[PDB]
Amino acid sequence: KTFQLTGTPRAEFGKKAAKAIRKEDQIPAVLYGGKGEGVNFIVSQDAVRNLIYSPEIFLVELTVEGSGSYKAILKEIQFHPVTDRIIHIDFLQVTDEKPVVMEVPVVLTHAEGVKAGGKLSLEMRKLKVKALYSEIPEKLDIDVSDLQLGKTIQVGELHFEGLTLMNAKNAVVCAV
Amino acid sequence: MLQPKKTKFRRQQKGRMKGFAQRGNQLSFGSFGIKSLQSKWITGRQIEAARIAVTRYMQRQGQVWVRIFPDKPITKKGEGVRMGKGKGAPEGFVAPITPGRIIFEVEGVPYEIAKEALRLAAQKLPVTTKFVVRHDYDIQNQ
Amino acid sequence: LECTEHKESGISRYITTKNRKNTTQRLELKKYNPILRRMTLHKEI
Amino acid sequence: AKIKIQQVRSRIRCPKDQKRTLDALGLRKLNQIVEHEATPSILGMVNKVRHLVLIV
Amino acid sequence: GSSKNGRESESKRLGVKVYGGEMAKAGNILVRQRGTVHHPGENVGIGKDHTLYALKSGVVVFTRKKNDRSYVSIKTE
Amino acid sequence: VTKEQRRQKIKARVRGKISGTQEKPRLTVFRSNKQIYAQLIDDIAGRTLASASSLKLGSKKEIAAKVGDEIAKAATEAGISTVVFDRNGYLFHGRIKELADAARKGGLKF
RNA sequence: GUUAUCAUGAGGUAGAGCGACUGAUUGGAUGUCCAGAUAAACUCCGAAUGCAUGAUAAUUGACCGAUGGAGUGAGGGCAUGGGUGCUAAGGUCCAUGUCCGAGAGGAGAAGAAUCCGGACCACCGGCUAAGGUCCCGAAAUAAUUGCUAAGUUGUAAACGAAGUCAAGAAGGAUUUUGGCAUGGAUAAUACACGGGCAUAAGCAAUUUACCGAAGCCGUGGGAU
RNA sequence: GAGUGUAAUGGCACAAGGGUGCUUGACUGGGAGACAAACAAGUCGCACAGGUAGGAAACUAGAGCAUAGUGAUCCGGUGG
RNA sequence: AGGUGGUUAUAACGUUGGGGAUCCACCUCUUCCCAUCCGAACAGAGAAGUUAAGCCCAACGGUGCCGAUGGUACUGCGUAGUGGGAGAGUAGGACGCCGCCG
Ligand SMILES: [K+]
Ligand SMILES: [K+]
Ligand SMILES: [Mg+2]
Ligand SMILES: [Mg+2]
Ligand SMILES: [Mg+2]
Ligand SMILES: [Mg+2]
Ligand SMILES: [Mg+2]
Ligand SMILES: [Mg+2]
Ligand SMILES: [Mg+2]
Ligand SMILES: [Mg+2]
Ligand SMILES: [Mg+2]
Ligand SMILES: [Mg+2]
Ligand SMILES: [Mg+2]
Ligand SMILES: [Mg+2]
Ligand SMILES: [Mg+2]
Ligand SMILES: [Mg+2]
Ligand code: NA
Ligand code: NA
Ligand code: NA
Ligand code: NA
Repeated sequence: KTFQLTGTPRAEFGKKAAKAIRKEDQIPAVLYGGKGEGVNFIVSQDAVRNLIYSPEIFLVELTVEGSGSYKAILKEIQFHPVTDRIIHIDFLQVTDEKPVVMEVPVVLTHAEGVKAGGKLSLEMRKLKVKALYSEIPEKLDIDVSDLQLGKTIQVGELHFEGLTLMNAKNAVVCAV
Repeated sequence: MLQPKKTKFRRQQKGRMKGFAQRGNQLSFGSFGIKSLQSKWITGRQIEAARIAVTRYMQRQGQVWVRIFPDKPITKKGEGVRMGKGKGAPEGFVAPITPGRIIFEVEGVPYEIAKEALRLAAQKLPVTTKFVVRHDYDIQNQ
Repeated sequence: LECTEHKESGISRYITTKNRKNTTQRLELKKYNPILRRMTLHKEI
Repeated sequence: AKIKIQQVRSRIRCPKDQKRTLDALGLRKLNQIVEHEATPSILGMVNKVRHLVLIV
Repeated sequence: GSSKNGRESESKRLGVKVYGGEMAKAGNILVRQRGTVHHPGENVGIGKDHTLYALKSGVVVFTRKKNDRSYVSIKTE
Repeated sequence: VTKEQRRQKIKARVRGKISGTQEKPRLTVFRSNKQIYAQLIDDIAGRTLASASSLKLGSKKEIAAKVGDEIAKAATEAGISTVVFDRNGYLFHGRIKELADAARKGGLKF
């Protein structure tokens, strides 16, 4: 649920500065949210390798050197069109003042009855949730022990915790 | 064959493919795909041959997406016809693509089967390609 | 069916067109007579 | 407050705009040196033909 | 083997003739346009073909207003 | 469609040609259900030069004459003539005509 | 007149976008909605350059009027933006530059327009450009650090095997991005690094000195 | 997202789109100044004098939302 | 609680409440000026009645509108360098700001 990240200060900006940064296998990155301007800094490909390339989600505990320490979540990753390599990241600062929308994995935790035959199908892999950062689950369990025939559990027909299902209600989260 | 149901114009000027693809370079539907490393016109016959090949693999369990549609009309003059006197006889439609554009998306199969199924499809295509896995994928749950 | 018209009454003349199958009566419009320096009726000829 | 400019590359096969800029600087021959006041108007002329001149 | 095309008409040399900032004499043509791509403002008149022309001598001013509508006017003294 | 969208439509049609300068100031009238008002306006300046009304002053058409005359005296002192009369989305009739007629009959070329 | 700088102005191209229009379009839940996506004759947007005007600066003077005399009105190559053609042609048709035409000298073995460079005349003087410094052939068998084993080199692809070097990743095996090599590689009078030949005299990098033109300078002599 | 007689494009809400009342400015004498431009040709537009139409007035009107609907000279006809 | 301007909606639209001293309005009737099949509109004649609605005030980020920084696309010159730098999206902003008269 938590990740440790640190980064060096970034001063120069533009086409020349960014291209030289990635020549050292670094990534330009910014952090912004709520009060105060943004922070420009540099992280490394090794440092963020397990933050992004992973089926898990974490609340990044970010320590930008020379500026301070904050808490953040992943907001936007910029990938190269051909190499598929990371070229830019922006982290949204999270606080305990107002909720924030994020998408958590949903897990279809046995299957209902004999089941219609190897179906047990997870359709909606992620669900948008807005809440305080310290109320967001690491996972969204579901128990499935009803209507082994043709059935579907919708997004609206579920209540987990002090969450808020903004994930496009009246949709389908599982079927068969 | 994949072609528009109708068009506003019958002929079209041959354009110019310039840079890397900025749209459709990321997987949205499946977990595995193939992406182009060259710029080229892709014909409907090429696409049908590749799609049949990838669908033949994976038996009957999985879904395949074609993420390009040929909407560009092309012509050809023919033998014994000199230069000039207007445009030639119609010859179907092609889809122009640039490096980075994803062609075939696959989901519903384990990692090894998907890798092999899209290798057979990429061998019917005029461009060299590259296998891509979505970065949120889990190797320990398939 | 749109022909030239010449409205009359030195003498004062105005040249214009009209549809001879739509306007079948002779044109009669008040125009400015330069010779008299006042408006008079000009009829088609 | 002055500045000396030398021509080091030929003007053959250069665009007419670059050929005319060298004339506005007074340069008509290779290795010839000219002296000017370093004002923003003169500096924009050198910057336009920077691949052809040297500051000495 | 033939083309059913090959036709074209002469271009009309339309567009802005006196730009914002320049000086105009009365009668000078300012814009040739189809329709009112530009609109007549103060001291500017419009002809039959929507030609914009100067009624008085002065300085040409362009000005955008509500709904990005452009007006052309002459600033006298 | 609501007694005002049409009036604003007619207002802007009249204002397409009628304005006010230091000379020939604009004469503007507003008609309420019970009262009637007038104002002399300098559009280039944006400020009102003179005014009259019947709030503190016969049928309604018989009272528009006094408003149409009291606006003349106010402009007579300030040195105004040859004003331009705008309808303000009002048909030229009834009370509004009497106000215009009184202004013309006095010292203004309304 | 030109070029630069500053000020002022109008754009609808490149790009982008498509619940902003028109046309086209993928998958889902089900006309409603969630994602995905396209265009010379689509546009809610929108540069870089270019263009117009004024002022200042520089500029061998390059611009204009009047009037005497012409030639030309078969163009061509290259780079960039395009149409056409087959994203063929030493093809064809436009636009912007440039050179050949009407241009010699130097490098490229030998090439109209590729790279360097605009020849007033003379010289048994000097400095350089592009490109070079083992011999034919002027100048380093120069210095230092790696790579290649194929004579690759010193002047082609889909697809194989990974031959080898460097830096990583997951956890002896797998793999990723780089560098150089290897197979794929192919006709007819006898063949090619120009040749000799070289394991560096090949490739990559840094450094110094030197060679190198009708370029520049020096000396003498003319012309407009 | 309609319409604007007629292709396409640009324009149009104070509508240039749709109605009615009255009218003939689809005027006589005109062309400061510009656009465009091999020439021949083409395009937009005055100032004011005379006399009108609509309007309470201010004001507008030298044909039409704009851009196609065309043909030199020579030689003849008609009215002054 | 009105009239009339300037500012290209950050100004608009909307939602939920409050308002009748005087004003604005709805309101009552068509003999007259004038009008359409109809006093619905337009016009005239009044104050018998109401705040219900328009209108104005408060609060609201709901629909529209504005919108960074960074990164990217593209591009002038030039043969990797040297200058310019979007669109989309994201943080956010915003329930106007100013004049004159009564
Ligand atoms: K060679
Ligand atoms: K030397
Ligand atoms: Mg044209
Ligand atoms: Mg484009
Ligand atoms: Mg596109
Ligand atoms: Mg000829
Ligand atoms: Mg010719
Ligand atoms: Mg040729
Ligand atoms: Mg071509
Ligand atoms: Mg030829
Ligand atoms: Mg030449
Ligand atoms: Mg030697
Ligand atoms: Mg032979
Ligand atoms: Mg010489
Ligand atoms: Mg003239
Ligand atoms: Mg920016
Ligand atoms: Na043509
Ligand atoms: Na679309
Ligand atoms: Na560049
Ligand atoms: Na932007």
